Amino acid sequence: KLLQILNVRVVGSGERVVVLSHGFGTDQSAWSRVLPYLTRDHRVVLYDLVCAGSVNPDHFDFRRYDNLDAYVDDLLAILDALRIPRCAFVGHSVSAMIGILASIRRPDLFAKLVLIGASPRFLNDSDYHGGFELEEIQQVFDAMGANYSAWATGYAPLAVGADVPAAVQEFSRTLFNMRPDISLHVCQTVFKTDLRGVLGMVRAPCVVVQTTRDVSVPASVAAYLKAHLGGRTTVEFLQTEGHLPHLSAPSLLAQVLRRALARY
Repeated sequence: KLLQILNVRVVGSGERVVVLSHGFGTDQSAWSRVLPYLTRDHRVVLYDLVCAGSVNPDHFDFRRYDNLDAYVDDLLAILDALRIPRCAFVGHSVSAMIGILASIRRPDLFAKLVLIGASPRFLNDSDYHGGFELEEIQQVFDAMGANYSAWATGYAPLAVGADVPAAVQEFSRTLFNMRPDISLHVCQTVFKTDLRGVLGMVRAPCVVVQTTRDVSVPASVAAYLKAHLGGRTTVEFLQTEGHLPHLSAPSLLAQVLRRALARY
């Protein structure tokens, strides 16, 4: 059931497998523009997180998906159902956290991680800059609960960051496709997640994709990830602004993805 439930699609050709895992407010269609740069050389696995608007809301279990380990379970179950013992994994935002956790759970399964819009912790801590004070994100959660449409309209251009109207429109499309209570819930789950303690346990090589400015990811986070991840970690600097380079700068991003996924 799982493969149909999370809209799993496998495209491309080859024995080298790459998983593309999207972030909050999008579904797998967010990968559509970078996808042609990968499918000649790779077998590409796409799926929707259970919280995506493109997934039947009937399947969203608030109790089960109260932590990211439940999302990791879905990812591993998909790869097991597809009989894929080794892959590269590209994760955006919450999916970068899912990827880190998954690579610790199953080290031999993930040959390489590519992390986009990525952070081990979005809340500030003493001297650790995550990007948000507790009070800041609580204000966001208040706004999301009070009027989701109004909040979403305001957030979309901030997330896209660069002045790219088409990307703002497209991100807004899938952001509005989410049921507001599910949206709030997944955001809360992300903001109570703290992977700093386990970064040292990762052994997979890792590419961290950094843009010039990300409303949710301070510039210092990439070097922090490089410093504390336990595998070989390279920061790739993308010369463009925003949290969603696969939507707003797919050309810049695809060439980095090509390099990162050429061999693993």
